[PDB]
Amino acid sequence: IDDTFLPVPEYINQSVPKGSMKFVYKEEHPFEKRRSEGEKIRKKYPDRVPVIVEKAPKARIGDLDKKKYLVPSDLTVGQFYFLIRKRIHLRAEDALFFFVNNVIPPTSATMGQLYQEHHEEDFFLYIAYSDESVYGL
Ligand SMILES: [Cl-]
Repeated sequence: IDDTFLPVPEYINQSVPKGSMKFVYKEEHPFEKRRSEGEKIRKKYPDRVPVIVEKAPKARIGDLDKKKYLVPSDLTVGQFYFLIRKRIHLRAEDALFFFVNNVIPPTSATMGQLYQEHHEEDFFLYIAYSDESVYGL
């Protein structure tokens, strides 16, 4: 963009609050250890994306046993909703919301698309989940 204008998307890859979200996994694993494992795992399973899934702050919902997932890039957000919903025995009337950088990702996006836009410097994609549709509420 030197003869044309480069636009900025709306509410897509923004992270206005909290910046990069706070995660217990980051506090418990130092950065260089995470980055080293992220690089190696992207080379070993290039068709899969490493995802960290943790409960959002103030969320009222069952905790997740395993937080480290290796997800096929072609998998959509909706299928990931389906998978996480089963692992915590969510009832039919229980809601489930994902947040990536304090933003709800489109249900029709693939995990590879989210990875490319939101992966952090350790080569991991971080997803928080909640029973509420607003992060931290
Ligand atoms: Cl990808």
